[PDB]
Amino acid sequence: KPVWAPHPTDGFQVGNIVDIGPDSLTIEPLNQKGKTFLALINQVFPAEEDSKKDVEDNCSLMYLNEATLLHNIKVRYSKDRIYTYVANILIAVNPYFDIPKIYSSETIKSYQGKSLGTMPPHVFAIADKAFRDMKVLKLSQSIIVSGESGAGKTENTKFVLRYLTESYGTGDIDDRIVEANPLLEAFGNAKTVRNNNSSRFGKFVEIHFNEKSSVVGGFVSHYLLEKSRICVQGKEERNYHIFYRLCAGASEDIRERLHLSSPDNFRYLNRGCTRYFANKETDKQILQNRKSPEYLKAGSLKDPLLDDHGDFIRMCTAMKKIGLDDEEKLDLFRVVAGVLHLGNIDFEEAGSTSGGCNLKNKSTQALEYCAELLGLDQDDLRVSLTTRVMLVIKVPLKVEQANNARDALAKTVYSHLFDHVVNRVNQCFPFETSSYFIGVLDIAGFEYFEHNSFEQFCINYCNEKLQQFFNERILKEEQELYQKEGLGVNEVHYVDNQDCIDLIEARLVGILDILDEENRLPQPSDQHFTSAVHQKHKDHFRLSIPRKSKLAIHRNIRDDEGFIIRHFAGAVCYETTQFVEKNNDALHMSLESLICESRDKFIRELFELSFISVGNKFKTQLNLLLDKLRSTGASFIRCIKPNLKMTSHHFEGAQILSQLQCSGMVSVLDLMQGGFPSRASFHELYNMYKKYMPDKLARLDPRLFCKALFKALGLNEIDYKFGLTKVFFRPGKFAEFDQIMKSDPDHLAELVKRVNHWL
Ligand SMILES: Nc1ncnc2c1ncn2[C@@H]1O[C@H](COP(=O)(O)OP(=O)(O)O)[C@@H](O)[C@H]1O
Ligand code: VO4
Ligand SMILES: [Mg+2]
Repeated sequence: KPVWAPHPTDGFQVGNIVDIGPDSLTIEPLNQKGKTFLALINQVFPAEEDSKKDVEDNCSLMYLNEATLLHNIKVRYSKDRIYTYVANILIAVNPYFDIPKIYSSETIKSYQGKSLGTMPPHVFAIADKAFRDMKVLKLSQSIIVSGESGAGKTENTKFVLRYLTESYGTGDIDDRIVEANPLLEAFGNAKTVRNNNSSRFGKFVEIHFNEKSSVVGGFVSHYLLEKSRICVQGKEERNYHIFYRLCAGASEDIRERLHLSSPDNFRYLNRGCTRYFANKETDKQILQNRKSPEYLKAGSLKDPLLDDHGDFIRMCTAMKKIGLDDEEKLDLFRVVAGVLHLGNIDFEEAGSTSGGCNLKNKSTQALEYCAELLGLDQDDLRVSLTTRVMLVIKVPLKVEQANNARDALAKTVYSHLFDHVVNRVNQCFPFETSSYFIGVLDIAGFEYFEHNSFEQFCINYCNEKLQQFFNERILKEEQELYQKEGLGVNEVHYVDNQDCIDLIEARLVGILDILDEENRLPQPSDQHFTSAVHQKHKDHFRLSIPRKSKLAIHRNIRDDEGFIIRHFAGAVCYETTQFVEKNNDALHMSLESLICESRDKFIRELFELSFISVGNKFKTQLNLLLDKLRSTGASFIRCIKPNLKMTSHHFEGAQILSQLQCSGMVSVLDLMQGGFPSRASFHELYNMYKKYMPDKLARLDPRLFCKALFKALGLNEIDYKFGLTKVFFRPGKFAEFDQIMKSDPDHLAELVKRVNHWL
């Protein structure tokens, strides 16, 4: 009988064991009567007998191992079924094209009120299950969407919000919650090499409900907008979409008023890719004077979803749908164009004269446009960017320092604009009180590149905490409940990642605190910071020096120029240059005073050793989020990126297997095969049917009424198990378990009626 054996790029391959030896197996790959190869015994797995079949729940497999899990998800993917369960946890493999109709209004309605198992695996079923648990358990809910960059977290987050608003919404508040997202994507999403539409901030979106489970409003929390991208990008990346939507789609009147032109004309865009997303037809809708030479030569960027011209139109519709007037819209655009012009203010050395620098003569217009759009005096701005009062005098800044002042001001203005946008979105659906919420979490996903800096460190830190919460809720607490209730479920061990979080966040000697301490030294040094990190974490399993990397490009990074963190999702080598200055969130007073005293009302509203730790601010925000998550029932969607090329129909087995392992899903499948995802207490069950019980039943102890109710309901006893205080149901029995929990008086009387008859 055929088995699964290792394969370097497919993960596993199918063959037959043809001989066995001391500590190995000899495998003959299917249809290769010649060749054999050797495999360790613990690396060969039994395979499903039918290789073309799939099951909707991986718990239903004959053999439950990492190789069968991989293959089952693959067979489904090959048939455009991107969703599969492991009990009540959803696995979602990015298709990288739009599969027709699977998100239609019709499909939405078909999922309404259905139990897990009675419809195909779908994100819609996860959302419905959260709404039902909310209602029945009287308990706010959270849906955690996880995965690496480009796995599909954001698309799925939008499917959940759409499902919930369409299904349980009022029937104009809905739409508003949905249209908020494309609006925030404009300001906080950008092309990176992993994702054409990468989220460069984390979000938690809360749909709030009253006592009768009707939507009363929403609330969007936002976490750590990436700042450095505002000013510079790698050549295959872009700044936030809004810059290119505006350049591509603005009317000529708007382009004139804001002095826009093709993206190559702005420093804050032109180190990056200056090409638009467009297809053959949308290209023709963009005026020639918006196109860069790079665009004219190389043509447009292709994407199934993004279209800068078409996305500008949609973003303006979305603004009008949530209630921004044309004045608010133009204000947003003006500040955006002001940031652009700000970045064109360039500096040349003037050491022999002032000892500092002057503006380059060519930057004259930029200074003018910037000052006009930001309502500042040209001279005030000139002076704030080229000089600074210090300790007493007023000293001329060097060229490098003026650049930093220019960029720090640009980062803060744009950051405050983004903050204003998110707040404006919460204003479009406020509420004074609510009973529960369903929150959906969508973070920036695990990412690494040839060069990794502070941005990737913060982002991967946030993925680390999330994975830990999954471990806590699913692998730890679940096993603690089985034990506490005496179920004798075989313990499953796993590698935990709390040590990685400690390395980062522990008091005084965590990376975040060591970095903070560096910012407060007289001579802050990235090198000094990094040495201290290595020194205080000797032999720590999650830390290494860069030269131990598996990649050659890292071989020449000195010990004090970076470190490797061994994240749950994999080793990442960070280069520490700029960590110190990137960790400071504080804007110097001169620049703050400059922008707070703008002539423009709107800009004033943006703003209502100086050092504010970005790292510890972020930590504090995430711990509060986690406290909120712990106070809820949690559902999990694990997104999987099938390949490194953004193509459809290219399942990379080894890449996918690696993510199934790192996400803990192989461990979960192991625990679940003999676990009990559904349960409720004997007493609460009894107490709920009590008032409908004739005396013959009421007299039974709670436990024995349950046995009667289950036996009357045709329920087989392989399918459940009585613990100390709770009864537990196995995977595949969600429908049967939901019928038992149904609290509808007609339903309760009907089941009691069935028990009476059964006696
Ligand atoms: N279910 C899906 N259907 C169609 N396209 C998808 C789906 N999920 C992801 N994609 C594509 O993959 C890209 C990346 O998805 P996204 O949700 O932005 O990833 P993440 O947020 O996890 O980094 C999307 O912009 C879209 O093109
Ligand atoms: O590419 V992502 O939206 O995980 O940041
Ligand atoms: Mg996203």
